[PDB]
Amino acid sequence: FEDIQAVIAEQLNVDAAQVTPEAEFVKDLGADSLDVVELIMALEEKFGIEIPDEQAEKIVNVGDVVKYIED
Amino acid sequence: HHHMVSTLKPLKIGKHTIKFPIFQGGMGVGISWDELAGNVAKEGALGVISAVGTGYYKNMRFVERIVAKKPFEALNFYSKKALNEIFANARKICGNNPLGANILYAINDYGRVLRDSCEAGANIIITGAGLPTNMPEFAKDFSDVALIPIISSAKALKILCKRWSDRYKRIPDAFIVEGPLSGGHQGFKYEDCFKEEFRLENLVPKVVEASKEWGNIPIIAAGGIWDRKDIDTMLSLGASGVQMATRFLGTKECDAKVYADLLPTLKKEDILLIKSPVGYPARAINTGVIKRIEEGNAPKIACVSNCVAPCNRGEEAKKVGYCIADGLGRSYLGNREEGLYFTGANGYRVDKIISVHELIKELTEG
Ligand SMILES: Cc1cc2nc3c(=O)[nH]c(=O)nc-3n(C[C@H](O)[C@H](O)[C@H](O)COP(=O)(O)O)c2cc1C
Ligand SMILES: *P(=O)(O)OCC(C)(C)[C@H](O)C(=O)NCCC(=O)NCCS
Ligand code: SF4
Repeated sequence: FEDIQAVIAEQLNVDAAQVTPEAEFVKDLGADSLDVVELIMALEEKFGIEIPDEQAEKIVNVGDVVKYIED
Repeated sequence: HHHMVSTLKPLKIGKHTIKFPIFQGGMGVGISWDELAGNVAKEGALGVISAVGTGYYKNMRFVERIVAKKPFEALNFYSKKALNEIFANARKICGNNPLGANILYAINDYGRVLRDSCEAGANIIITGAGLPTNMPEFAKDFSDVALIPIISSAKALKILCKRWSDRYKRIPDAFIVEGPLSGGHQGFKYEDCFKEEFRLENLVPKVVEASKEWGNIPIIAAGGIWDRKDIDTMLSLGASGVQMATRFLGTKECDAKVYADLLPTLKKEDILLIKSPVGYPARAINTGVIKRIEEGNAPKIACVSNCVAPCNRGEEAKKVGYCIADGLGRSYLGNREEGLYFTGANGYRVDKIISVHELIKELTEG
């Protein structure tokens, strides 16, 4: 989780303390739609995964992303 | 005075060259079909066939199933047979001159329709109404087909290029930058469509600058471009070309003949920006279904054609009061009371309906 938090922090120019599994990228961390895509971009490299858009549209809070990396 | 040659230079996008750097923008449900697009391409510009709602062609001559006088589901709303026939009759007019197919990214069965368009013989595919990161997955068997996303930011350009290279080992053959004065769906949130920050003249240089970073992808400016004076303005700012639609909406060759009747009367204040089941703002005329909703006597919503994914099957149509598939199809059929009608912000400047030939000449002389 600490690695997910670090990419989310650096990408959105936001402290690791705000990146809580409840915090929503839309509302809490202050990201526009393309910030979201860049972020997905950075996560699927960092952890060598692919997140399809269909799967990706569903995630709004960092827990949703954390859980997807998990499985 | 005779017809004079163009100081505008021909435009290369894919393997295809068009004599004049002008796209005729795709216009959804029967506005830019075979007659319009074929004549525009015959005159040396890029004709663009709209692939949306082709089931309505010739009053649904080529559908297998009709429910409630509407094409049933995406298979019939996007009729391959109809699309094939539109392209064939367009090529009766233009021959082998390049043609685009315009496909909104938001549609259900997007990939199938992209493929359909390639098999119908499109040279170029143009796609807006979304961030089309998966345009190439269906084109993999059509190497000769050029792919053009519609964007509203340099940010979008960078994202698209990276995702395309990653997934498809391809980069777009060009980008259309569509500003907020365009017809149909806007690529900005309602609020942002008024700021000065987004005018087309401020966006084009930024997108051009960002595109150089990727081997100088051609940039085509769209939205509010009216005459040659505007064309040269956009080209001086770095655009490789322009895309226009309202002007061609004002031609006789336009496929939805009702517009030849409605634009000359259009007042500027009857052009509104409205909500849409597609989830973008849309610029429309204060007529048809829009007046019926104002009166409370608008048509029943019953999702038959299932045209776009973001609406969720009539849900957002009900939230906004109208079905865009029914409205646009009704307009092509000539229904003045229940049709939905679109226009660019310059629609009100239309007073004479002119031929495509005469329009292309006025834009290209000298
Ligand atoms: C009636 C009408 C229908 C349109 N439909 C579509 C469409 O289906 N797909 C699309 O990408 N753009 C659509 N647009 C946008 C045009 O293709 C074009 O990019 C834009 O209108 C250019 O601005 P102008 O009309 O001021 O020249 C439409 C525009 C008009 C006016
Ligand atoms: P975000 O996911 O809210 O942003 C969507 C964006 C702006 C990325 C998308 O590129 C867009 O809106 N493109 C414009 C498509 C268009 O201009 N027209 C369709 C004409 S009917
Ligand atoms: S209800 Fe929505 S999805 Fe169904 S045809 Fe109408 S606009 Fe399209």
